[PDB]
Amino acid sequence: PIVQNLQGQMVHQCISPRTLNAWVKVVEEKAFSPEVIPMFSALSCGATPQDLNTMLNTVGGHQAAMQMLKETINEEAAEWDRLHPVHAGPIAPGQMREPRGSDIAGTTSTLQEQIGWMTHNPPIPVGEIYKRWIILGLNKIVRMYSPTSILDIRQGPKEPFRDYVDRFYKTLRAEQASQEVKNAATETLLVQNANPDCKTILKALGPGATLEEMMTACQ
Amino acid sequence: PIVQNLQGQMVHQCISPRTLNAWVKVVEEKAFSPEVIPMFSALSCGATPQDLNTMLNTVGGHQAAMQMLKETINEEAAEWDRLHPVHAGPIAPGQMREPRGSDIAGTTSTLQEQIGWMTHNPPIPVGEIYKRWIILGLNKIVRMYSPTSILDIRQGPKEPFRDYVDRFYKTLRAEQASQEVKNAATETLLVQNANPDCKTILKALGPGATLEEMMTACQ
Amino acid sequence: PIVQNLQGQMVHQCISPRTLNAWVKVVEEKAFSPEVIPMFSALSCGATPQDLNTMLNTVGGHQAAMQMLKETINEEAAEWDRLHPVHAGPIAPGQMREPRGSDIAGTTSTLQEQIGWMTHNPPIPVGEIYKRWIILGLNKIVRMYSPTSILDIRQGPKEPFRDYVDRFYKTLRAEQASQEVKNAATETLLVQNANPDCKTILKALGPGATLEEMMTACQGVG
Amino acid sequence: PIVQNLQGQMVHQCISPRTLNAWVKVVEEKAFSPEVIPMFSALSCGATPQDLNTMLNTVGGHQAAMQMLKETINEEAAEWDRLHPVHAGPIAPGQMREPRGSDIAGTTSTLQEQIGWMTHNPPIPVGEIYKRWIILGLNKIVRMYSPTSILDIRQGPKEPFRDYVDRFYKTLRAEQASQEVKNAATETLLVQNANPDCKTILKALGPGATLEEMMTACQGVG
Amino acid sequence: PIVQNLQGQMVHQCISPRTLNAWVKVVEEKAFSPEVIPMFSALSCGATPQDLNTMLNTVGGHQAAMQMLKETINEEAAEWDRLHPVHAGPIAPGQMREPRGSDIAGTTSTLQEQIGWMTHNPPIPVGEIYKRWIILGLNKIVRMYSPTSILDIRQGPKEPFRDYVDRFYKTLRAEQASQEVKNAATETLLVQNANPDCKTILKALGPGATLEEMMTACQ
Amino acid sequence: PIVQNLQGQMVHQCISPRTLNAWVKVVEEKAFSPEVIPMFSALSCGATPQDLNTMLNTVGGHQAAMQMLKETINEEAAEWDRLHPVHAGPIAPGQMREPRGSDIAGTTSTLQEQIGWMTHNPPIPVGEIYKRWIILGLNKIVRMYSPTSILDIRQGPKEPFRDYVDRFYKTLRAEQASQEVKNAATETLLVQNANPDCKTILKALGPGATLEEMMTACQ
Amino acid sequence: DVQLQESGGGLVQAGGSLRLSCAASGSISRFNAMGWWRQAPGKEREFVARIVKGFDPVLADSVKGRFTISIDSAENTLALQMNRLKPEDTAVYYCFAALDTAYWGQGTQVTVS
Amino acid sequence: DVQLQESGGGLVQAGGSLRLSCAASGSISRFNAMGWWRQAPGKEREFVARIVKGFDPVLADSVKGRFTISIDSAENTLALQMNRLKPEDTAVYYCFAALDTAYWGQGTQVTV
Repeated sequence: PIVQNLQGQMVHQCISPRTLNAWVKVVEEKAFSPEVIPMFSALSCGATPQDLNTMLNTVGGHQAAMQMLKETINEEAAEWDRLHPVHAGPIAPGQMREPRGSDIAGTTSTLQEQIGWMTHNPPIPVGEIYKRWIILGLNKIVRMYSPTSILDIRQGPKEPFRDYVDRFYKTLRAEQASQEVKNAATETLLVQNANPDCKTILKALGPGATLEEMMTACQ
Repeated sequence: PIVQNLQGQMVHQCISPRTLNAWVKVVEEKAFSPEVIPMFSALSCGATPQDLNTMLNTVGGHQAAMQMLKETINEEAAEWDRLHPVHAGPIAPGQMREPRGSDIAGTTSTLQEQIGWMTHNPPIPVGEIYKRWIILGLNKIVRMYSPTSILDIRQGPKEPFRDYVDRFYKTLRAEQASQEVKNAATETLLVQNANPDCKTILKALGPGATLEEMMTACQ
Repeated sequence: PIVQNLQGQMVHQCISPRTLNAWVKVVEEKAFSPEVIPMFSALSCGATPQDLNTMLNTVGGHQAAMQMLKETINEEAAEWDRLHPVHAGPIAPGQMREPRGSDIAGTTSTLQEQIGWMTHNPPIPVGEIYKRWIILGLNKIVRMYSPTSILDIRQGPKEPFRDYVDRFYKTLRAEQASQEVKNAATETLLVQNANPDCKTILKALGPGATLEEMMTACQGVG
Repeated sequence: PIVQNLQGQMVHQCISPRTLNAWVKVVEEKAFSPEVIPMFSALSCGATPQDLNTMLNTVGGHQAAMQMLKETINEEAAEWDRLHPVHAGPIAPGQMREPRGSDIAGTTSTLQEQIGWMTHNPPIPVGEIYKRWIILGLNKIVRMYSPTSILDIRQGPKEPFRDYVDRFYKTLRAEQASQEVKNAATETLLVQNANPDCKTILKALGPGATLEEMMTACQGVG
Repeated sequence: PIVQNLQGQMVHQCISPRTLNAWVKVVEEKAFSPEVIPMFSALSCGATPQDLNTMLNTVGGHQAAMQMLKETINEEAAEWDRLHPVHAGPIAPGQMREPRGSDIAGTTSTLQEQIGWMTHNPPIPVGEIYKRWIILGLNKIVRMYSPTSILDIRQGPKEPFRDYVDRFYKTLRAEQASQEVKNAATETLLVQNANPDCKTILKALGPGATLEEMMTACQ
Repeated sequence: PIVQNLQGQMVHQCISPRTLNAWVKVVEEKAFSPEVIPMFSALSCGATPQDLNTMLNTVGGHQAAMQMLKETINEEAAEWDRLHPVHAGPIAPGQMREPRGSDIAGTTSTLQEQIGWMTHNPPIPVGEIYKRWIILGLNKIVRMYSPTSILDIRQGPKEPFRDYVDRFYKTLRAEQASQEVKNAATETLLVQNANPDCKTILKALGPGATLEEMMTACQ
Repeated sequence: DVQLQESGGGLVQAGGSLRLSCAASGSISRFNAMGWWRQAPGKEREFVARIVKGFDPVLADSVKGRFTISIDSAENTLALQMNRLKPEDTAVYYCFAALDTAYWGQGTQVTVS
Repeated sequence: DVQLQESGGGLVQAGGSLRLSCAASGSISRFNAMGWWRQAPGKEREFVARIVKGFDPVLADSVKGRFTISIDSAENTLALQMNRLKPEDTAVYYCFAALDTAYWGQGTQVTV
């Protein structure tokens, strides 16, 4: 990645063995549960495009998802080239070339070129752009791998309300990778899919309900 | 988080893999036991608002509590905006804008804006303010997840006094952490809920007995 | 904590994840066995009052001991205020206020104030003073939680002499007492509470036997 | 490796215990599965030729692969000498000698010479070149050790479609081939080698179905 | 401990959590096997007297040995005072006092005093002196805890010569903590305590034998 | 070991707890398999003679091998003294003395003397020289502990050729590590010790076959 | 198990519009994919429309401009609104739904001229 | 079983060309290695050419400038094209294929 050193200057640093193992392990243990998207973003702090490709390439399993991710990246690269086409011409001594979609994805760029763009003034943040594309791809995968549709999450008769609600928002989180209205379905389906004795209690609560007040009522 | 370098200058540093894993792990092992709130505060030392959101978002389970936390943060953001409204106007070259409630929570602010506020002279500590709101929210969750009311902690006939006192103060701690308020109730119910023979010993000890004196007396 | 930096200046550093986890684990594994007190002192090297409170607050169990510990701290805080009362007055621009007992314990002071006292010239070491009170409190807890009196430590019939002697001085450590007591007690109870096969050997060694000589002599009983 | 230091100067640093242990373990756990090649490249960031040889030499098993790897390196070393022959002559005081194929592979060069080439202006990156040869060699080994041909990858009757597709593209990765081959092969064998319950569903989806749509469609078969 | 920082100056550093745990664990797992003396010396690199006492005090078991160690330290302190008595007088502004036996052992000295002596020019290395005394004490303990006298190590009929020789020098190592002649007993007892079929082979080897040549012969 | 600081100056640094534990652990798990010699060399990067003795002394078992190693070191020390005898005389203020064989092995030299030689201009690398002797000694031990002669590695009738070749070169490696010498024997015995049907295939392949071609042929 | 039945089909003249509807047993949100295929007498089955859960509707190219496929979870029905009908549209139209393998309706005959 | 039979050998003048071909049953892609050896009366069996699956063809040095080896998977044949034939090249030529065990043809006589 690119970090600030003890002097003000920004220098490249080797990807650490600790970070690489952490990413490989969280995928092995948690797969594509929604919380993996945060973890990737934190583990890829300051990453060059090469580093991001390294993290993704070190994943051994889940090769269907990885192939799907490549499709999303390629889709995003084409839109980059369409909105920011490369101005062609001979390059002036000591000036950098313009990054293409494939340069941002680390396929046609060198580490030194990636460092050049990221540390320029003004900076061309090829690392941050690529990370955005990867996260868009991962969101789709998390959603595909959501095991249950929200409509099928219904409280068991012996299930504590807290455990049903935990399951409910986890499923909601997996669909559309959170980042949605999160309000229309809640005011509706959470009560309808509640258990029968609890449903009567939730119905009786009236308009306006905090999550906190309803869970206390059903304790 | 924000740390100082050898020059003393305040610079951003990526959140470490050790801290992230530690937080995810402590939540997995301890859930929302009262003791987790200390740990969060220490693990989030120097954190930017981005980092605090990262730590909370990497938690996979307990999504009901997380949704309650979002509600509490949003409530605190509105009061921040009401008590410190944003002054509108064109931004002067080299001047920074005023943070809104949503800027403190890291939802509508960039890392660079967050760093600008935290490193200003005088500093506008958006990280410390957001951490206050999160801890207020976590406190509410520990209370909700307290499994027993202190009134239901009664010393068993064969239970050693030391083991009973441990159970008593664990429950008291969950009920929105220790305070001086927890002491008026303590000098009363701990004795009333003691077993027959020990209660006689504690009553005979008289008023103002220290825990050391009472625990020694009932040994 | 407060650390040296690369230049001479004393700067604050966040408590590390390694230390916090280490402290929580030693309490889980060893509870309040006497050896935990040295570990606490080493893990809290350079700690601010805030850091010390974090370490104590992250302990989940043993809340009887923790509440008892709070009582001891408050007693020591009151004595601090009595021997070093706070001089009242308007504060001069750029001068520090005087720390009260409660400021040393980190209850009414901010991190910046704590750093200010510790980095003054001359330094007012509010962190080191608080650690003294905490260690005083932990000493009382280890003694209360010692499970056996030495009077009840007697060598088992098949117990190796080394293991009985190990148990003997471990109990003495929790009981702490003094060095005079530790040497009077050995000259007494260690021989009488020994097993009869070892007792005959120890008696035959005569007066003035070193601890070293008895343990070598008794390596045959098994 | 060669690292940036706190000042701008490039200095040598010992290979770390964390990296060495990590490399030995990935080989023990994953052998020569295709994902090991990226890990090697990341763990060997900035490596000198000496460091790369240490990493390869610490592997205890798989000595057939290691000996095969040595053969590939020697082939690449000979080609280096042919395209970049060494200019012979007396060496001028303070000038570097020219690296041969065998110097790049770390067999006949000293650490100081390796550091000299890598830190020259312009730099002669003997470390990066050698890593290229090693990765070329590892690619051949992963292909040889691929246990199953795609032609033999067929969906099991109770196998979830995701798992068959996972197996399909894992095999393609070891087989490496090309992107044209990977897209021609999918349009062919993935449907025919699917289970019959899934095959009916995939056939009913029609032409132009995305990989994403088929995996969603087939989530019912279980 | 006292270490060199990035500038030439020698500064104090907190004992690390990694070192403390390592010392506690090696004692728990290996007890007083002879190789523990090396490990202690390496883990106590640069240690102040306080740090050395910390390492010894964090040991929970083996309190018989620890009490024996205290006796040896006290014995060494008296000899220090006898050969280097303290010159008495009023202390000159900015001059250090002279260390006594008890100051070297960290019982009557402050951390600042210990640092003062160790970083003086010329340095008074109170840390190194105390470490020597501790190692003398540990050597006696290792010897006491040697489970077998060398005279009783004899090769079994089915024991590979290599395994007997491994046992032989381990026992020899425990007695007198190595650091002995290591030659008179070897030219003698190793052959006599060998197994009968091997003894004939070893006897037949003649004068002069390398350890290597004898083990090959008996392979 | 000796490392450079930010000034570039060569300074001593304590051996780390991670390296010491790693060495003890690798010996426990791998014993004296040939692959341990690489690991030792990497773990002892920059080591002083004191550090190398520390690493070897912390090994608890295998004391026969350690005693053989001491013999080999002592043999190499005598040849060092014979080829580089010490010039006798009074030492000139600010001049250092000449290292003897025993000074290189760290037995009669102090750390300060060791640092002086290693950091001189020109440097006298007592650490690298001692490491040479130790590795020479370890090489002899791996050969002694090789369990099988290469002549006894014969392909089983049902053994896959790949698994047989792995066994073949493991044995060859133990026999004083890989070399060019190990290649004259390889082109011969690997074929002669192959199973019937594969031998016919390898013979038909002709001279100069690469391992890749032979291993493919017998698959 | 799972039953599908198309309906709403028949014979209409050119330039007209028509809406076919496919009734499904159970809840339609349980299916992971549904769509419409057709076969004309003597001609091989041609693909018309597909809707996969979470994805946009996909239509065949010969119909892309003219047909629309929709799902009404309230009535548990799958609609194909055939519009701007042509003579090549004479065919039998089938709906399919896939849950643990696919299922077909009996078809509805559509004849345009 | 795997069966091979060579043909096309004979007596030719110097400088001519010839293509020996070894027909194999089944598909040649199933074999893990194939090649050509020759033995003349009184001469020891000598290695001529080898093709291993996925690898480039290797030829002996005594034939390297003049002979070429190719494989036509269409005709299921192993071809050795030999130009500039010399009298010292006179020998019987054998093909081999490696599956499970090693299989050999019966050979074809070449006389220059």
